[PDB]
Formats: sequence, C-alpha cells, structure tokens
Amino acid sequence: MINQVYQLVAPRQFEVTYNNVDIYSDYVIVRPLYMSICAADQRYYTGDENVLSQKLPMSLIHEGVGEVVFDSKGVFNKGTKVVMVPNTPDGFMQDFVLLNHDRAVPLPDDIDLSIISYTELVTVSLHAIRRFEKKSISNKNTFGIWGDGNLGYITAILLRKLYPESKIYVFGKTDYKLSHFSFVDDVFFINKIPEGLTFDHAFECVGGRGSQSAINQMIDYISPEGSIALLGVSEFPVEVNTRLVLEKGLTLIGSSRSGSKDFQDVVDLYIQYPDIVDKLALLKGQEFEIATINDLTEAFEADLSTSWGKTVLKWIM
Ligand SMILES: NC(=O)C1=CN([C@@H]2O[C@H](COP(=O)(O)OP(=O)(O)OC[C@H]3O[C@@H](n4cnc5c(N)ncnc54)[C@H](OP(=O)(O)O)[C@@H]3O)[C@@H](O)[C@H]2O)C=CC1
Repeated sequence: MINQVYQLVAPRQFEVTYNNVDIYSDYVIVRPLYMSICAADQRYYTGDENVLSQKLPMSLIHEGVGEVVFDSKGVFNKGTKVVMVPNTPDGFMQDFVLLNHDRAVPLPDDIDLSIISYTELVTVSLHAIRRFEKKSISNKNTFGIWGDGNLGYITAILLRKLYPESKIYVFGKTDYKLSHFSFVDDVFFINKIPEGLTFDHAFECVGGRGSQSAINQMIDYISPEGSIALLGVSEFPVEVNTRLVLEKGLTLIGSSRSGSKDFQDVVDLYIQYPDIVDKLALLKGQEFEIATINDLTEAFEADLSTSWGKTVLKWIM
C-alpha cells in the first residue's frame, strides 16, 4: 500500500512524498479525520536556521483523531473512532498513520470529533494538575491561573470539573479572552490585581517572553509554602526572583509532554462529564476542509491571524 505524506519542504510551502505501508504489521493503520494546528507546528511553518534546515522535510501536525481502517493484530474493529497519541520525543498530515495499540485510544459512539481533535492540550493540562499529589488538594484549596488562552481555558475547565467546591482565579491581558471564563470565581487583569488577593496553588499557562512576567507575579502574590505548576515553554532563559522562592518556601514543578495514561483518563472524563466537551467546544475557532495543498496554506495563515481558539482541520485528502 502507498501512503502520501504531506511534508513541509520550506516555510509556507508544502509538498507530497511517498512511502510504503504494510497492512499486515503489528501497527494499527488509522486514517486521520480531524486535526488541530499547534503553536509548535507554526514555528516551523514560518520560522535557529541550522535547526530549521536540520529536520527540514517533515510532517507537521501532532494533535488529532481518526478512524481505524486496518488492524492486523485484531484489537480495534474497522471504523472505530480513536484519538491518536504521538511519540513523546513523524506527523499526522498523511493519508495513513501507523500507531502502536497503546498509542490509539477509543472514543464513544457519538461525540463531536472536531473538538476532540485538540485532546493533547487537555492531556497536557491534566498531567500538570495530577503533578500536585491529589492527597494534598481538596475542593477547599484556591487556584490561580495565569494566561487567558487555550491552556488557560482547558485548565480552568478541568479544575472546575474535578475540584468542584474549590475557588479559581484567572489572570490575563484582554477583555475578549477573559470573557470566556464564566465558570471561574473571578477574573483579573495583570494590570489590575487588588492588594490582598491570595491563593495557594497556581498554574503558569503563558509562554515565551511573557512567562518571565507571569512567573514573577505569581511568586509575589502566592500564599507562602504554595506550589506552582510550570506549563509554558520559553525556549530561552527567564529571570526568576529566587530570593522570594526561598523566603516563601515555594515549590515549582515543571510539566511537559503527557503519556497515554493521560489520554485514557481524558477520554474517560469525556464520558463522565460531557460538560467538558461542551465547554471545550468554545475553544473551536475556525474549521477548514483540506482537499488540496492550498487548503493547507489558507488554514495556516488563518491560524496565524486568529485571536482566540484552536484551528481545526477536516482531513479529506
Ligand atoms: N507543556 C507542554 O507539553 C505544552 C506547552 N504549550 C505551551 O504553552 C504556551 C502557551 O499556550 P497557549 O494558551 O495555547 O498559547 P496562547 O497564544 O493562547 O497564549 C496564552 C495567553 O496568555 C496571554 N499573555 C501574554 N502575556 C501574559 C502575561 N505576562 N500574564 C498572563 N497572560 C499573558 C496571552 O495574551 P496576548 O496574546 O495578548 O499576549 C495569551 O492570550 C506556549 O509556550 C506553548 O508552546 C503548548 C502545548 C503543550
């Protein structure tokens, strides 16, 4: 069998190569259905230049869901709709994706797949939350979340669904984005934080040069002996006020890529509280049906220009 892979051969420029696919291997052959563009995929799509020319031809997307078209080992029946887990250290823009049986998680019968496409973000978030030893955290704690974007929103959702009596505060920059947080107890601008505000556990869901600012602020405002979960990637160093981490006894925990246990947990949560899938739906930005190469460039440019939400891709190549 012949697989068409849609690789990036130069920024803002896609081209198609071929490779063979063995129907009868210990993999499960999956056709992607919906898939979402990651910040990480946009770094490559636009632009070190020696690290760029390193993996220079490669497939991009890594957040997606699909149907089982073959399973030679007989585990998943044909057509089973499944969420696709990538490798923790090739991509999904191809006609078929081969997965280990533990790298493919089955979905319920009826479920909006266009919004299940960005389940990797939900796993990243749940992974971070679970880094706080659940025995230490009741629905009597009080959480803070920096960043009014996709990770911010998912984390707010998760804390509210599973720590239901707890308090949640969200800190951001724009009225547009902060209005989406309604199930939160209160919402603040980083510009307009009242003296006297307090919380014991916090989540940094800001990246880039903004992570530095977010971190110093939560260090300053957090109750002493509080813990902080680091989620944002900085791809650079950032100045930290360590004096205060000492004086206050703060614990800072880094959380990154997730494992297939988090994908199974996130699915089992979709089963449990479908409120999540409905709240997650507010993140679905624009959807694109991808039938030619052009239909990709348009989608990537549009995800560049996008204010709020994730850009979904309906795969019909
Ligand atoms: N740990 C992991 O495995 C993964 C980590 N990530 C990372 O998480 C980071 C961001 O995630 P995401 O929400 O999706 O990206 P977003 O583009 O949605 O940015 C999040 C929000 O934070 C805002 N912001 C900017 N500065 C600050 C500040 N100083 N304090 C509070 N909020 C600020 C931004 O508003 P504005 O635009 O106005 O600046 C933005 O609205 C990235 O670095 C990304 O790479 C994503 C995938 C998985």
